[PDB]
Amino acid sequence: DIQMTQSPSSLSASVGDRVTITCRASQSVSSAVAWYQQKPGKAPKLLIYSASFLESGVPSRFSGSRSGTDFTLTISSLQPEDFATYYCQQYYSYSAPVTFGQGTKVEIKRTVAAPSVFIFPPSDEQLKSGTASVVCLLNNFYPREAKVQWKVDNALQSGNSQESVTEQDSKDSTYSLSSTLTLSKADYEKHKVYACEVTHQGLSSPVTKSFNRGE
Amino acid sequence: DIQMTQSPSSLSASVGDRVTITCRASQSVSSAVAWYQQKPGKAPKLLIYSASFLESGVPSRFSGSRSGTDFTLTISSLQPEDFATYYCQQYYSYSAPVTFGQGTKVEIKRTVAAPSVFIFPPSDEQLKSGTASVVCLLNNFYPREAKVQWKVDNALQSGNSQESVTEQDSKDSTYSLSSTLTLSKADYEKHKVYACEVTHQGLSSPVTKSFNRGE
Amino acid sequence: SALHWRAAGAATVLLVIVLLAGSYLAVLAERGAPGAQLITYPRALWWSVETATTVGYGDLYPVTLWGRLVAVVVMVAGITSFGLVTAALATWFVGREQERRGHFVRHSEKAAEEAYTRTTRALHERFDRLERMLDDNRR
Amino acid sequence: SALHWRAAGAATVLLVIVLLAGSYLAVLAERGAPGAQLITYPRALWWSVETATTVGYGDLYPVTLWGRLVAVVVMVAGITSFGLVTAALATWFVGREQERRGHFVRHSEKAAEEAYTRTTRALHERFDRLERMLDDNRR
Amino acid sequence: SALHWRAAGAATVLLVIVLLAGSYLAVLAERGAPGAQLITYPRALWWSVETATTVGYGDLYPVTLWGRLVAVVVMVAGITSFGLVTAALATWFVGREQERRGHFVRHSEKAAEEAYTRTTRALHERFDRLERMLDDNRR
Amino acid sequence: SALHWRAAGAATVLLVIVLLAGSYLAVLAERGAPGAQLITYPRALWWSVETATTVGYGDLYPVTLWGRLVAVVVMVAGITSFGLVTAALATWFVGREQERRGHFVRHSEKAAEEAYTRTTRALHERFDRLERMLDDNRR
Amino acid sequence: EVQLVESGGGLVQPGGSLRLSCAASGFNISSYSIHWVRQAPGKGLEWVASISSYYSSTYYADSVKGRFTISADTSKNTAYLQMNSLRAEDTAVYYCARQPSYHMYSWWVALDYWGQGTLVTVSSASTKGPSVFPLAPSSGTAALGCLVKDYFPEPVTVSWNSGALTSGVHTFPAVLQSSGLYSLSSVVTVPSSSLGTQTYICNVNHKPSNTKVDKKVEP
Amino acid sequence: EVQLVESGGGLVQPGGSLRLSCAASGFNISSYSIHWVRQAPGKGLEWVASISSYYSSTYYADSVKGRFTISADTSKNTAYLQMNSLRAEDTAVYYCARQPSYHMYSWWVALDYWGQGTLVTVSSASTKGPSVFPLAPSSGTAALGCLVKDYFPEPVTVSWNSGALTSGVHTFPAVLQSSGLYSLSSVVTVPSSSLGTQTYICNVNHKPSNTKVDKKVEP
Repeated sequence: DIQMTQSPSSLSASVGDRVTITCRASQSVSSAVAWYQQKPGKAPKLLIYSASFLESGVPSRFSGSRSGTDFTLTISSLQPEDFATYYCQQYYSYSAPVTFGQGTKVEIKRTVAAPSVFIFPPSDEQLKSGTASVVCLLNNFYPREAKVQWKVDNALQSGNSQESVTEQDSKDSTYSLSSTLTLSKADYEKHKVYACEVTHQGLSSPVTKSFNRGE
Repeated sequence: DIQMTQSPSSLSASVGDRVTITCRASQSVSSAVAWYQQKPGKAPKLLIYSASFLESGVPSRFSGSRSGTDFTLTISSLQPEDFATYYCQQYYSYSAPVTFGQGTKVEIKRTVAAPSVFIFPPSDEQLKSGTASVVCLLNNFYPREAKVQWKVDNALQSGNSQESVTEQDSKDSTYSLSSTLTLSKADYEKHKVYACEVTHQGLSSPVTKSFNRGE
Repeated sequence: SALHWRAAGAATVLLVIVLLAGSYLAVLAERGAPGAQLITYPRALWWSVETATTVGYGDLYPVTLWGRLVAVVVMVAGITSFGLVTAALATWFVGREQERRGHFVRHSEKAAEEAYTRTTRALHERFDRLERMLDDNRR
Repeated sequence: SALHWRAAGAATVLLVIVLLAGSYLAVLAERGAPGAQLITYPRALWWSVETATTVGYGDLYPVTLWGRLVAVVVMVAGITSFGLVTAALATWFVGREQERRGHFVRHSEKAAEEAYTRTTRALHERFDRLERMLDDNRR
Repeated sequence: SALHWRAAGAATVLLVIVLLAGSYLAVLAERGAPGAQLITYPRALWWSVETATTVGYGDLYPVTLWGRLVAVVVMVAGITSFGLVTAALATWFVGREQERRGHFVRHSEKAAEEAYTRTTRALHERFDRLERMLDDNRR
Repeated sequence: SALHWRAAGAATVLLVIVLLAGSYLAVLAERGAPGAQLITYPRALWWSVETATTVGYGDLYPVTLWGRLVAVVVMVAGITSFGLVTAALATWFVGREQERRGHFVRHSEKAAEEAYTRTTRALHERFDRLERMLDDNRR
Repeated sequence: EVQLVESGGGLVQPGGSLRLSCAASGFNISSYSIHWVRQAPGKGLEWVASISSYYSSTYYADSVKGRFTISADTSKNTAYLQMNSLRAEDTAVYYCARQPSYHMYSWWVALDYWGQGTLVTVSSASTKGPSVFPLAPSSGTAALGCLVKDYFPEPVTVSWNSGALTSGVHTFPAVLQSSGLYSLSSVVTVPSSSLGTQTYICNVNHKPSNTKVDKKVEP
Repeated sequence: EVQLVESGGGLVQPGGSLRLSCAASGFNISSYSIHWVRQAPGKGLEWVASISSYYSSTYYADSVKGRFTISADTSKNTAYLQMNSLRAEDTAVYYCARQPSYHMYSWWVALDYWGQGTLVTVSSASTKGPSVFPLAPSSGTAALGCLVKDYFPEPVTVSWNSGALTSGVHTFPAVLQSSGLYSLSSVVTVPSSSLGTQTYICNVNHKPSNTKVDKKVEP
């Protein structure tokens, strides 16, 4: 059996840049490696086979070089969309033969952006069910690094909010967080000031939104 | 099966000279050739075993160089005792290697020479048997290239004479012939002038020993 | 429950029935016949015995036309009941050898399986080697 | 008709014939003989039966020299007619050993063929692979 | 192991016992019965024999109810004693088939083994030689 | 040769001898005995027959102590002579199946020989390739 | 036109067993070999088995052995994975892909044609429907959306107006709630000038429980 | 001390059959391969059988197939070549050299140690001693000799004055007469002045004939 060690764990860089990932075979692998590109959602895409040549119909900015046991995939002048999750594969062994490397995720980096904050009032129906829910939103923002505090009547809330960032876009190259509150109906009418607290490495002053309940 | 073509048929040369014998295979042999030296009377002696390396205990003047399919054994400076027949062998096939070559026989060159001619009339006792036989003799000459005709009463004798030359001499370095007639007593007495004709690359005029029957 | 006692007990039951029938038919059929003492069932009971085992002591037997048809049927029934128990003794003695010969199949079979599968283990081995000799000597 | 009834019915027909012959021969051959009551065919009919099935009740039988030669021939004919039918039942008993022995060569031969064959394959794969490690790497 | 004499002699001993029993039981059980001459053991000794071998000469035999149960048991005992010895003789007949079956498999298994093995070898030789065209040429 | 007539004829010869002995011993031993008519050899000749084939018609038989020992010996001799012959018909019918079953080895073995020897022809063919694969691609 | 169609995925009680099928379409599986490569939920890539039906051979990674049983049928043209004794960690997106047998220069392009994978999701936790509440927009740039909340198991698809609104749309990745069900909002930015003109509706579809929904979106 | 001993060679009527032996000493045949290489009378070198008693295997030249059968007995230590259906053209010196099997490097040496080979003369000729006739010399440089004539089978030795004369002697290579018998002449050059003084006598010895002879050369 042959294992795989792949560096870098996670890579960050902008367009035009030149990206180089390495993979070292825990054992002799006679130029039997392949290069995969997996855009979140779809399945892998063959880029490099034999470790040398490239699958017919692949960007020219792609290539690999064999270092005896060390294999490296290089992206000359990194384009905008080439962002994905890259997979290192050895196919020699006869433990037939595919063994993938932990992987390297190349996320396209750019300048900060305007974290268009918003907030949605718990739906009518929801209450009739017996559980209302507030939900903030930090539309199109950079970088993922961010946090949101919730305040039910200017009183910080803890342990009932759940975030979820979209994965980096193909164009905007910006992330979008997503926060939401949860309280039994009876506890949504126990206050009157629901304000979403926002912080960011791209804001002079933390933007704060909210809404008047039933107004 | 792999055949072996070994040039040259036979080669004359003095000592100190640089001798090179070739041997082209009928197909890929893969540097799995061998070279043999055989002195009149002994079983081949191995010299080179790979076309490259040479059997432990061989004169340094022996080399083998592979030209892919062409092979060539070479004697640096021919010594005085390196006279024999050299066989070229291939051992690659998978029809038990062994496929020797017609072999080349290297002999010693030396100043020209005429042949001392002699003729012996049929032995008395022989005739009591029933078949008398004459016998010429070209002694110590050079080169082997020679020819002796016969003549009973100046009439050319055809197909009834057996030649034989001696293996080049140790010191004289000359060849010795030996022709011979044969005729039922009756016939040996049917004439009276048994002559032995001789021609040679070293004779102004063809030496012609002979005799008359009974005297 | 079993299938060798149902097929064996059947011929055994069918045996008794006929051993009870001949002694039930050849009795009332032997009333008013010349030399017909076989008018009793218990005496005819022993009658069907000497008839089956074909002993024929000759002291109790039929003399009628219908009482004899039943007699011959008891004669053959006996031969059939013991001729089967005999051929069954052979299949049982010859079948036991198939078990010891079947075990002989275990020693001759499972030995060939493990061997032909010990060579396979090898076949690869040597291949593996050669693979290395290249990939380890060339690239 | 079905042959197993043609070879079985035959020995059954040949049986009757001799069970009708001895009762046809040992009758007229028992006229004027000391202690020869067996002078009737229907009475000798039962005679040849007890002779074949070797029961010998001892109430009807010959006393002549020629009437006894026909009797012994009826004795042996019986043993023959039943010794064959008994060894024929063995054909269906030891014949189920054949199906037990033949249903064995299968499973044992099957277990092998796989092992072997799965090995020839083990080679091809192994062969191409190595072969792929060559020419391709170099060219 | 003289087991073939211990299983053969057993049926032989069990035979005698019953050939001595019926001549021991059908004697005292034949005293005071109509037509009961079989009041002697030595005479009944022959009685149990004709009973076992099912000959039934018809001069010495029982007429009682208890003296007959002992007779029928001697009749069956005989058939059993000889029906087994017969199937035991088949063990020495169809048993020689075992030795012919276990011997034909010899020549047939020999012809194969060679083939097979002579191939395994055809590989080794082949492997090494390849192996030689390797390492040795490049080194 | 096949000693099947020597072992078969032996039991047949040993049969006749005892079938000639009983009619030789039970005759002179039946002189001066109550109800001893078996004083004649020709009449005792048939006597040993009904004894062997266990028929016991019941018209000619011994009454002495020494004349019965010879008779019981003729009884057992008969069963032994026919218990062996019948078992000879089985070995002959079951042994003939070993011939038609021994021919099944022909199609089963010779088919595996040519096959394991066609794969050898291949095995090389393969290697040969590889050899060419290098020697032709490299040197 | 070559392609693959993984099928059979679904929900299994931890311990239970499944059977995935990888119908081939462009090539003859026979002279090919199929791969069963899986991918933990959100984790990386892992291979599970392989089976060169050409050389009657099969292969398994160690992470699985006395459990899975790859096997193909060339009568039809499909490779199957018989996943037995499923373990909680076995949930994922089982893809299946190609690679040529050991033959003429073809075995070098790795898994040249991957499939689309199914999603075996083992769990003792059972299926339930969600709920589709609206996210009333307010104030040429405004955000609105739905909230597929309280459902199980993944996944759920959500499109707007059957495909009208597709530009500038952010459907967020479900995040497992502390109840045992998933949930997620699907937001979108639209020009205020069309909050009374154009109509906005999010189409929801949680197939795992046959729950189709179409919720209109008005302020 | 490794060496090889070929034996068995001899005479055989065309058609008949022979069996040569190649006693090996110094090395275990078991792990080696024996080679039978023959050399026509006065021609070149030709290989014939072969045999690796290790990998259980044999090999033959084309020039022989239905005829020769090679084999070896590792119990003793020998390889036996079994000639059969001998043809008149099979006459020659049969050597029996060796070579390393297919193991380590060893195999790259050609034929390691050769033997001294035997002689197998296939011929309908019948054994006979030669007849010796004097070669009366005539006219310090004279020539005289013997004529070992009409003998079979090869080979014979000719010496002069049991050893005395050994300088200036020519014992020629026997040429085979069309009768089936070989025949040779041994001449020698001597000083005239020694034709009345010194005695000249050739010593002819035919081993296969078991006959030896000496004859005086008197003018």
